[PDB]
Amino acid sequence: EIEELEKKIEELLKKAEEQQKKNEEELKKLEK
Amino acid sequence: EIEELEKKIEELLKKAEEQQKKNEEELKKLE
Amino acid sequence: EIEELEKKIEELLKKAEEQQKKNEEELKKLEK
Amino acid sequence: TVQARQLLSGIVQQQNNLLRAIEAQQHLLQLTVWGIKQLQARIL
Amino acid sequence: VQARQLLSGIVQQQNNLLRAIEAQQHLLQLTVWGIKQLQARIL
Amino acid sequence: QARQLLSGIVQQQNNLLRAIEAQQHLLQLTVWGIKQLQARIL
Repeated sequence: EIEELEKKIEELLKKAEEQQKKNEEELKKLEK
Repeated sequence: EIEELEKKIEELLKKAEEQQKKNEEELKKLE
Repeated sequence: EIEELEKKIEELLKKAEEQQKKNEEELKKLEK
Repeated sequence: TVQARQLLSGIVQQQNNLLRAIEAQQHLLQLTVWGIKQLQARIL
Repeated sequence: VQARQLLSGIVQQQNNLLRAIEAQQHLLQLTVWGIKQLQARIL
Repeated sequence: QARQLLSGIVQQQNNLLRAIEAQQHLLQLTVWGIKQLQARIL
C-alpha cells in the first residue's frame, strides 16, 4: 500500500507536469 | 498535535473538493 | 538532505504566499 | 471571455491534479504517522 | 470579464491548495522529528 | 481578457506543483527512515 501510493503520487505529479507545460504554452499563445 | 493537523488537513481538502466541483460546473456554464 | 528539503519547501511556500497576494490583488482590479 | 477558455480548462484540470496529488500524499502521510506510532509503542 | 466567477473560484482554489500543503508541511515536519527521536532511542 | 491574473495563476500552479514535488521527496525519505527503524525494532 505504501508502494501503491508512491506510484499513484508520482503518476499524478508527472501528469501535472505535462499540464503545466500545456498551460504555459497556451498562455504564450494568448499573445500576438 | 498530530490529530488536530489531520483534522485540519481533511477539512481543507474537503473545502477544496467543494470548490473543485463549483469550478468545474462554472467551466461548463462558461463553455 | 532532510534539512535541505525543509528549506526548499518553506521557500516555495513563501513564494506561493506572495503570489497568492498578487493574484488576489489582480482579481480585485477586475472587481473580484 | 472566449479566449483563455482553453487555458481556463487546463488550469481547472490542473487544480484537480494538484488536489488529487495532495490527497494521495495525505494518505501516505497518514500511513507514516501510524508507522511511527507503532514504533513508539515498541521502543518508547 | 465573462469568466469572472470562474477566475474567483480558481484563485480561491489556489489558496485552498496552498493552505492544505502548508498544513501537510507541519505534519510532515512532526513525523521528521518523530523518526529522529526513535533513531536516537535505538542508537 | 485578464492576462495578468492568468499569468499569475499559471505561475502559482507551478509554485504549488514544485512544493508538492519537494514534499514527496521528503515523504519518500520518511518512508525509508521508518522502514529502517522497523528493521531495527520489529
